Amino acid sequence: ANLNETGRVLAVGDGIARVFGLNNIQAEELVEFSSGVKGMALNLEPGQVGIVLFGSDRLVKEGELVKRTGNIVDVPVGPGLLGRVVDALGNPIDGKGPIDAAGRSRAQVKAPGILPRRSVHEPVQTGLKAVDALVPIGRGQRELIIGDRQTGKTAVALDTILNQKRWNNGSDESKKLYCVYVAVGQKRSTVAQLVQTLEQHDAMKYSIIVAATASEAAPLQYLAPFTAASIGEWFRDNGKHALIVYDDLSKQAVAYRQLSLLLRRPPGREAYPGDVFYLHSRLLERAAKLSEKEGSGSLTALPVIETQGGDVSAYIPTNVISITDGQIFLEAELFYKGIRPAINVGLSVSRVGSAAQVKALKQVAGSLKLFLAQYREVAAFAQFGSDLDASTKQTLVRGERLTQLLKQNQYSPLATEEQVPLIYAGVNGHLDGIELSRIGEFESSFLSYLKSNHNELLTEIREKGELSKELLASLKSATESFVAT
Amino acid sequence: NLNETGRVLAVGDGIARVFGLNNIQAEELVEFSSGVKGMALNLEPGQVGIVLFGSDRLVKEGELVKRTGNIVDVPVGPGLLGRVVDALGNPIDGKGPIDAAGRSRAQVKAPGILPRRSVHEPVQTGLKAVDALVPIGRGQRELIIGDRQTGKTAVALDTILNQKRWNNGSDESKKLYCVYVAVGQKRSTVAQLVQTLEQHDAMKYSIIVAATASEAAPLQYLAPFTAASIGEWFRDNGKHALIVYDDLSKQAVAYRQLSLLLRRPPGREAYPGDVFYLHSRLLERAAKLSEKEGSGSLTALPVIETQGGDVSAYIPTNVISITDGQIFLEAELFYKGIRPAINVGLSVSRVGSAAQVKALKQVAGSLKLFLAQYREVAAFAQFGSDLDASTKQTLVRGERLTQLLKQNQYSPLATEEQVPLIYAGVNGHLDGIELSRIGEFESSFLSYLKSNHNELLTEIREKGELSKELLASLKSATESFVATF
Amino acid sequence: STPITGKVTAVIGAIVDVHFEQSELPAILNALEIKTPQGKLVLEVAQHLGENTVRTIAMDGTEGLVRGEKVLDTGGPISVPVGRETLGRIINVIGEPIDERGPIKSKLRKPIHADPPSFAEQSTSAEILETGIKVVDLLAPYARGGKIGLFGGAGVGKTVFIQELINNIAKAHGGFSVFTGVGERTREGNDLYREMKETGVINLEGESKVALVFGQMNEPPGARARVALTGLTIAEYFRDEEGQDVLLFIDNIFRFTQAGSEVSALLGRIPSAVGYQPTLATDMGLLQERITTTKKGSVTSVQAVYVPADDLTDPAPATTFAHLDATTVLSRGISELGIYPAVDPLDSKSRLLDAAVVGQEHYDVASKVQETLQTYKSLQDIIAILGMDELSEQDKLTVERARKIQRFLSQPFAVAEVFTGIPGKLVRLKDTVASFKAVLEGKYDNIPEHAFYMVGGIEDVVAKAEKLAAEAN
Ligand SMILES: Nc1ncnc2c1ncn2[C@@H]1O[C@H](COP(=O)(O)OP(=O)(O)OP(=O)(O)O)[C@@H](O)[C@H]1O
Ligand SMILES: Nc1ncnc2c1ncn2[C@@H]1O[C@H](COP(=O)(O)OP(=O)(O)OP(=O)(O)O)[C@@H](O)[C@H]1O
Ligand SMILES: [Mg+2]
Ligand SMILES: [Mg+2]
Repeated sequence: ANLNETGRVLAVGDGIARVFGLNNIQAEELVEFSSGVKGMALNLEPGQVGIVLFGSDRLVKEGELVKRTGNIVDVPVGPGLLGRVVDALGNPIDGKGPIDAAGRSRAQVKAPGILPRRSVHEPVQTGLKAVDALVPIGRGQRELIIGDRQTGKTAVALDTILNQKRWNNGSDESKKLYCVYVAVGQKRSTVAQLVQTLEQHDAMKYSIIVAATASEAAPLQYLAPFTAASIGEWFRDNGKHALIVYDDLSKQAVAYRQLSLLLRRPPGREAYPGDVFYLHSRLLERAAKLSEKEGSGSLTALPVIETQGGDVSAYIPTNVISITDGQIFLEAELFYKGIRPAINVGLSVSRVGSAAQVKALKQVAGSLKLFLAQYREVAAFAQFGSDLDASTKQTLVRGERLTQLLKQNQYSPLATEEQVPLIYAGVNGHLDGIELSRIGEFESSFLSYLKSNHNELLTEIREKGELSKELLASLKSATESFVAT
Repeated sequence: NLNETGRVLAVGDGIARVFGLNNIQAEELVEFSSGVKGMALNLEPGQVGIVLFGSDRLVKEGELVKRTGNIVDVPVGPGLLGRVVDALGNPIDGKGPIDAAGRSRAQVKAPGILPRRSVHEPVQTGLKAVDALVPIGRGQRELIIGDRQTGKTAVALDTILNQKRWNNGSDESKKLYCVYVAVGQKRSTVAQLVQTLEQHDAMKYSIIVAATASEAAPLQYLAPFTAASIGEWFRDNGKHALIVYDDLSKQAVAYRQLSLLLRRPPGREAYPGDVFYLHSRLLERAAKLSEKEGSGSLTALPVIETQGGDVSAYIPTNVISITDGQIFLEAELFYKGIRPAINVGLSVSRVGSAAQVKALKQVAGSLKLFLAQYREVAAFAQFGSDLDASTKQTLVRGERLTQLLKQNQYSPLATEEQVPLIYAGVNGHLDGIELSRIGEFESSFLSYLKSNHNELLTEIREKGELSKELLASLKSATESFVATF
Repeated sequence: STPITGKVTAVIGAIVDVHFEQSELPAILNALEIKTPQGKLVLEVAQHLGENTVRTIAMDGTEGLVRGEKVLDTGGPISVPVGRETLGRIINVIGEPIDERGPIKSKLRKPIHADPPSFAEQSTSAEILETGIKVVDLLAPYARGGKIGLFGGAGVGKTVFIQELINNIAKAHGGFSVFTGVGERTREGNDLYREMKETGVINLEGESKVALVFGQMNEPPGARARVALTGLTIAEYFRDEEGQDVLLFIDNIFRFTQAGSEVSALLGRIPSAVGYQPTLATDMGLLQERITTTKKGSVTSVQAVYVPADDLTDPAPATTFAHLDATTVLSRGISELGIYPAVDPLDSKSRLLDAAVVGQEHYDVASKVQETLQTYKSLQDIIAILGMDELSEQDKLTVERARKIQRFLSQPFAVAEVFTGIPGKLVRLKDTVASFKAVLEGKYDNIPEHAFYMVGGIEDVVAKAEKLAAEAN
């Protein structure tokens, strides 16, 4: 009966437990009960203490024994997690034997200071043309993936992982980009099948999976993002680059509002607590580009938010947008018209893209984003059937060609070198003359023309990554000649 | 004593909390020193919360209170017929003491899954728009939902009056005793409602359970259940009883009041979670007993008042989910002249033909069709004659078919008088007649048959069906009157 | 021996508070019993108020309880009998028979509260589950161990479409079925049971194929919110023991969320958005996750869905759809055209309708069928106004093509043999794909439309065309 490291359960319910004792316990310190269930001292009061339950309250009985861990909740971090599927605690759930961790890190880490940071400048090829052209992602950026149910939110994050294989199998390190997928509030089958696809594409070797199924208690889903974050932070400090994707943060807040409401906290907008902002805030901040003194490491994050009826004006969504460095909205309408990925250039944004985009794309794609923005305004304004002038009509013909060119099938990542050529033609107008139903076949036929003929241009844009004043001319004469035939 | 008695600790809001009665039962009645009685709904370890059936001016602090050892019970049996009682079951009309054949608990469990039969005995309401369109069945739960001052009571009220056709007969398995449950209505209204049934000789088989608005909340809470038992009597003994709850909306409000004052958790719109359990445990009491149980039956016509057509509200959603059909009424339809304003479009019945006379079913199967296409081509009626002949034909029927359903209040018609009107309408023998003379058409037509074709009417009343011979004889008699008209 | 007793200290609605002995309080979610004149009262543990006092939810009426009465502890969560003995038997949430067919002589008794199968036990590939309906296997196929949404109330023969899936699977996969009714209307529950004896899905003398577990509406929220788990348990038995492709029917998943909302309401828990319970998110998973395909067997869920105020933004629906894999809609306008079942080809969609799942052939075949019907829906205007002659050689062709495909969708229900009198048929996915494949190519344009109505098989289609033509001569 040592009321200094152990206490007795006074009451239990609603997923909270009030234990009596533990006078030497730290705030937010991991604990364990007689049943073996892990808890956490979320609050400390005189004469009692509040503990959250990471398991079913069934296992917690009133009057049991409660021992403390003596360390805050932490998760195994290291290179040995690669190819291995764990939960919120860091324990293996795949059954390939215990995890080989190099160390243990707190579940709640503070974001790097302002001084130990640098602006992002390292492009991160996602494989998607419409993406790495309008709203590119760089090492240390926080690109949001907002969209409604079944719109292709993960389809953009998933293809990114498979495209990294092109550098993960290389000798150089600064080129490789580790991946850490986070699944919270999802189904068992949904994740299992997701893992299988990774193995088929042999991408699981360089990817870590953290699980927080819906069946699992809410808190697990709450701590899953934070812990999973620390797993990738390791690569950052070692001078390596990591990439973590939350799927999805919107469910988390729902899981957290649960414990929030259970602990009796004044409801806010949409029944979310006022501190819901600090939730996603503290999580995203831990993704940036460190200075050279730190190790020149980075941590790119891809949070996912699910909206209702294409409402980006919702609460949860806006809170995330006021943190992330750009969004990639996925309207359902465009998704049904075949336009996939259904990227809505209107709401899509990149706060640090050009800074971390290949110069070869910056040149060929100039004012393409703003044009498309104004495109939908005149396009949806001429869809009435009324006759327009030559000025609006001319912009209406070129807009349609670009829109169809942005389209791309899934599991079909294209090299930057392959993307540069396509954009060039769109802006110039060579496609305008081309029929609308031939835009698709044209792309596959145009790429073969360069490989079979002007291969030299492809090899130049690959290494150099910039279009000189000379290569610009050799390219024009090479496309114009193809448009004619 | 402290075990059979208690002291008032606090009184107010028509609820006094007493201390003692350590052996009191749940929802049991109790009696105060003054004389006012109450029932304990909340049984706390320290004190016992008890609602009042009278002013809280009588109850003081420290006052003594004693048990009654009886749960809310009301006297049932055929003695109530022609009387007017309150929630408890005492006389308020001043006709002397009641003669009951026993008592039944306010709270009775609904008939199990096995002791029932598919409804098959029609409940002729005497409303053409009802018995033709939305047929009601002995044991069914048809809901009369509609805004204020729409004609909700008219539906039920006419139904009762239309029962003089069988109740003054000799056969019992044909009669139908009516039990009206006045909740939240001023006395003046009840005194009139009663006075109407008398001027029509309907009190002879009607039971009035008055629960005026001035009466304590609990009274308005127990009223529906009290009356429920009364009718079940008839059901259990192998008969037929019709009970109309007018209205459940007021009941919920009363119950909400008690629940809030007792400091129970408030839900949507300030209704406790057990509010649905309230109505579900009431409506399920009415049904159709099987042959082994007594073939008895209890029909329910609950009344719900919406606020501006909002059927999406909490209370309505609960009721509509439990019942087996609605007789939606709209004020708008009322203004046009269509009285009773029964929105054919919304009004539905899950039992349908199962409980409708085949004599009318043979002419009603098609009447739902024409009306259906009429609501679709109703906008065309507002345009010039430029309408093609095809659609125009629909308008010709609809205008007239809708004009026939218009039935004056307090003027129910037997099936023998409905069939002739529907048959002439469906075939289209009125299309040639002006849409202004449709009213007098019913009058002069009925009087015709009852003097020249009386033999046809009486054969439909007894057989309940229409043989190929009648179908031809009815058609010939119609075409003859339409001709001479 | 091990007799646990306590005493009721508080009675507030369906919420009763019992006091047990120090350091002897039963855990949470357990089953407490109380003696009642009728039979017995059941109390499910919920919270430990403290001071050796626990709060439970009533599974039946609470009127009559008195402070002090003894309260027995079973020691374990509510239990329901499992085995072939439940087939053809009406079981309530408590696990006791109410069909008046005596006690269910079972060998084992599993609890309603079970942990969701582990990650490692999960499959790594979704497969299609052959039902027996062309409108299904070709358009919106059922996912093996997935969740299917059934829309449309009575009038569309919902019941008829349910008993069907129970028969087919019983003959193709030989897996039993489990029907679970949450807040089921006592009226409908009766007519259902009786109908099932008339169709043959349930035989008293012979062998039943489906177990019934209804949860009346006149029951307290406590029982309502557990009915689903009761039926789930029985189904998991035949998954892990006999390893069968059992089907779990839930009607309706909506009242299951409503049930929770009333329960969490009385407990005092603060109301979330729209009024629903905060715990809603976790509860939904404690039921959907348990329904999956394991290495032993599999459980396919066929649960109806109700859209609150025709709004899909609402939490309850929003949350439900997050687990649904396919949806079989039943429109009135479909049964109005004499098309049975009333399954709507346009609304019925599946998450397993890809070439990487059903194959490239199956995919293209299904896609063309939808394309043919889609363009036909838009022509339903210019045709009924300016005649049909208002179409090109390519348009008028597809139009006459769709007329055959839409009718060909129909299929005689083997369960409704005593209803219609026409012999039912069981179409397999192997023949289904080959059927429409030959119609699209235009190899039956000389064949009358009536020759595709209520046809069991493509081979039978021609068998009927020859008879009709012979009768004309
Ligand atoms: N570019 C594309 N072309 C064709 N189909 C696509 C494309 N992108 C996605 N899809 C399809 O959309 C389906 C929906 O899956 P996806 O994960 O993309 O939706 P989601 O919005 O991410 O769902 P969730 O957010 O619940 O994970 C996928 O199965 C995939 O086949
Ligand atoms: N069938 C009818 N024919 C003519 N008048 C009618 C008819 N039905 C109702 N009324 C008129 O309706 C008025 C009362 O309507 P009614 O009592 O049916 O509505 P209600 O449902 O009782 O509304 P409230 O909730 O205010 O009582 C009377 O003034 C009467 O003139
Ligand atoms: Mg996604
Ligand atoms: Mg009224």
